[PDB]
Amino acid sequence: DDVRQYVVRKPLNKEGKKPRTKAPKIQRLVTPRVLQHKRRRIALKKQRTK
RNA sequence: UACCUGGUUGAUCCUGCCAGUAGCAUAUGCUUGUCUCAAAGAUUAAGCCAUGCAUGUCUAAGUACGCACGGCCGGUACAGU
Repeated sequence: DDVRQYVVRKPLNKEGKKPRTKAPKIQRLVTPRVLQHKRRRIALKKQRTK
């Protein structure tokens, strides 16, 4: 399942500005950038053996 | 700049020390217009200390749900300060 969309949201209300909602940055999500760092980590091992 | 002078006797020649003469660095007295440098609670007590200051620190790159401030609307991890 997708871990996004199920994340809890916090509503903001005050007399001045419009309503808003907040949610946190997620800390173990395995995005494409995490996978890209894992690929270079093993490309450096191959280069040293050559 | 490798230098001496007064003082023992009625007078002389010596020994020998006292006093004078020049510099240096601590205190102290009288006196003082301009201008460039600049030592300064060591000496006695490593004695006793009111008050203030004398050591802090963030980048594109460890952790941002602070309505704290904010956008054109939306969290697509999640904007931005």
